[PDB]
Amino acid sequence: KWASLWNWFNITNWLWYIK
Repeated sequence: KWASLWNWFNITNWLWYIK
C-alpha cells in the first residue's frame, strides 16, 4: 500500500519547528 509516506510526512511538521 501507500502507508509508507506519512511516517515521515508528519516529521516535516515538528522537525520544521525544530530547525
